Amino acid sequence: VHLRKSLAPYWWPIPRKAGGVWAVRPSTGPHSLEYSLPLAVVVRDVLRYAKTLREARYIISRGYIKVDGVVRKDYKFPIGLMDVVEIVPTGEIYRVVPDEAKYYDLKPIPSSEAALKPLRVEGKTAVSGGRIQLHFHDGRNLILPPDVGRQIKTFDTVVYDLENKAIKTHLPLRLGQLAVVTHGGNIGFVGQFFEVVWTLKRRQSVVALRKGEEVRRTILDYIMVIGTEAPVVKIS
Amino acid sequence: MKLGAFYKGGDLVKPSGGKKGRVRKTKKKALGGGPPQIPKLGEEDIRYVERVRGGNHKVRLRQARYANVYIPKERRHVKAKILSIVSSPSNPDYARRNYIVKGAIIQTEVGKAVVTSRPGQDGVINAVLI
Amino acid sequence: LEAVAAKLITRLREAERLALEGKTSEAKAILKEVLKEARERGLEKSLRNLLLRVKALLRR
Amino acid sequence: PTFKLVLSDPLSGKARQFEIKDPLAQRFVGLRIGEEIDGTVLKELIELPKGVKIRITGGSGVEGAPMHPGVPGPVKRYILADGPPGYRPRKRGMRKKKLVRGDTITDSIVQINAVLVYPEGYSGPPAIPLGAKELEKLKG
RNA sequence: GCGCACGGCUCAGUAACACGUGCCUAACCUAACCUCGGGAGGGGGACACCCCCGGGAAACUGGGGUCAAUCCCCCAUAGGGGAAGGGCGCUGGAAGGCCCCUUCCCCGAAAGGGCUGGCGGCCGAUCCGCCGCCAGUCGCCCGAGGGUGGGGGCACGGCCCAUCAGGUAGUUGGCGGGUUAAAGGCCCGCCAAGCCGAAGACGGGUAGGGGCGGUGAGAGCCGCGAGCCCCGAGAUGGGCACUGAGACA
Ligand SMILES: [Mg+2]
Ligand SMILES: [Mg+2]
Ligand SMILES: [Mg+2]
Ligand SMILES: [Mg+2]
Ligand SMILES: [Mg+2]
Ligand SMILES: [Mg+2]
Ligand SMILES: [Mg+2]
Ligand SMILES: [Mg+2]
Ligand SMILES: [Mg+2]
Ligand SMILES: [Mg+2]
Ligand SMILES: [Mg+2]
Repeated sequence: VHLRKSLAPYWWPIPRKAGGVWAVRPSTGPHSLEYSLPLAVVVRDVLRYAKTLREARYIISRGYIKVDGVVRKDYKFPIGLMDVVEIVPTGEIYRVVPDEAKYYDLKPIPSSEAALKPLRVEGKTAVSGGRIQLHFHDGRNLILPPDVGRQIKTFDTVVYDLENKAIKTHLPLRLGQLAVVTHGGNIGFVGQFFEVVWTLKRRQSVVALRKGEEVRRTILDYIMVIGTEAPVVKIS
Repeated sequence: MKLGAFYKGGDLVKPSGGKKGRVRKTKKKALGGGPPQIPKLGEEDIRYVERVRGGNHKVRLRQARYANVYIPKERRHVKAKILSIVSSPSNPDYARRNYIVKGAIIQTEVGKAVVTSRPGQDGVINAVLI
Repeated sequence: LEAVAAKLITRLREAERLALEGKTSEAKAILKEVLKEARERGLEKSLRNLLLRVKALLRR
Repeated sequence: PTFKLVLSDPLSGKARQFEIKDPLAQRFVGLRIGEEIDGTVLKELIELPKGVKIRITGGSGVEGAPMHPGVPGPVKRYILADGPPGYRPRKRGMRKKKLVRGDTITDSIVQINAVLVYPEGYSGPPAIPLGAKELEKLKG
């Protein structure tokens, strides 16, 4: 599979004319192709540690880069929203957080925060033994007993412990919580969920966030609750 | 299978009755079909597992002797023997040539039964007593 | 040479039969003596197939 | 017909080739693959024990077309080969039309491959302890 | 084993769900990768290279011998499918779906394999291995979701001619089936006469569609709508298949 540079996603931090005709294609991993950046692109164009694809692939193949608590030795590994990126020989820890200008940026985060990931619940399924499988925004799954799975609804958020494989906390989608827009145009805006128009399709409901007097609107699919008035994890 | 001899692709005829040109010269393998594989009434059950699209498998009953006949008036399942086919309402040629299809009436040892399964697609004859 | 070579093949097949029976010590003895004979008389590569078969049999 | 018969000893792993001719030519003609002929016929060419029966394993024709055991009759045929006997596919699932010949020996055959049959319970010496070229290279 | 179905070319066919925009699949498949849960037990076989012989002009190819596997197969279990009945429960706008219970029939997994280090034992220089355990690591199988690719459907939009006015008969629809990964006159059996058309059918002509390009103050006109990117089709003409997740390459 190839990725022509013209068909590369528009938000990617690469030049559109100066360069080759190809771009590094993400390797079908734990995100969306159009909402993720390959690890080699992160190493070469986002952190500037490697000057070529060869040097970036060397750095990745040594195992110096860790994504969400797991060493990633594939240079095409997708990196997406809220992922924790950890550099081993340097000790620097970033979170892939929504950004107003670059649309997705690596912001440094504390080491205590590096083991948590805020994952937006994307759906629920019934699996064998009567258990509930929660599907999150990046394709991750969690199988839980039916009673705990009953009270978690779609579009909720869970702060999830990567190291324990557990749900550290659950943040339900209620009016007045703090939410961040993770998608289109109004990206990166943090504000209070204060207004909803419930369309017939729940994913397409109109949501309005407020930051003092700053009112932005999106659809319900494009927001993620990151807690009450103070965000649980450092996003900015 | 996926055979060009049993192509399931579009027609060349418009709804207005006129013809239209061929957008694609060759026949897609994805749009190919296969010949009928419904069982023939025989002396022993012969089953054949076939590879299909995407590497999945389909069990074909190339010859059928026994039927899983369900009596709802007893709430019981019995593995009966097919003496003959009484009728094939979809096409009488099936019963005439002793082929078993869905909706076919079969005279098994428990009585008359309607075939409630697709024997060419499921590989078994699930039947319901009448 | 043909008499020596044929006799060596006989001892090789008897060794493989004993190894198939399970008599690994007897088969090892026959293999060692036939190996010494082949090393002195230059029939190693000629008997290469049967030597490989008997070695695999005694490994098994 | 003149033949270049290969005879294979299944106990020594070796084979020997004899040019077969006038009296044995009609003996080899007419034989299907796998047929049984006693080893005493080759008395003038090879010294066999009186328990060995030579089986017809195969052959190759005047243009090199091998004898296909699955085809009957003494005929030349084109087959859409997908398997080993008469075709060695370089790609998985690749089928080819390959010229072959029938299981019956004809006069157009140039090579006949046959293998010894030692008697049941035999434990003697191999009929061919060494090949001719092997012995010649050993001696030099 | 994996890849070669991407990449490269070109513009015959095509006035079409081809293409563009906006939506679907609750009617579907998907190797590689991600995540969550679970599993990896017993047994067997063959074919290369190779050795001994070849045959044939070449292409190619025969017989015997012999060592292996993450090669091929059987067994067990897990799991899966079909028919029928029931249900708190799940998703979702909506269950023909998921999960649970019940019955029968049917199909039916796996490579603990490689490496590293440690331990122990068997074995022998004719050996430089084999076996049992542990940790690390790359792997293998099942279930669910994602990802990616693909198949299919829908509404609308973009040529000329009436010196082309009636066209259509599997044609239009229904019912029951077969096939398919999956809906569908896709195909088949029966039933009805329906369907399109002057808001231009049908017929002919021209043409790959789009982003876009030239020109003009602009409306607009033109396609130099060749080169660059996206989709389509094709590989001398016409057909049909193997393998495979995927080709009719
Ligand atoms: Mg291509
Ligand atoms: Mg395997
Ligand atoms: Mg199921
Ligand atoms: Mg099994
Ligand atoms: Mg094994
Ligand atoms: Mg159907
Ligand atoms: Mg039609
Ligand atoms: Mg002017
Ligand atoms: Mg060019
Ligand atoms: Mg052609
Ligand atoms: Mg071709």
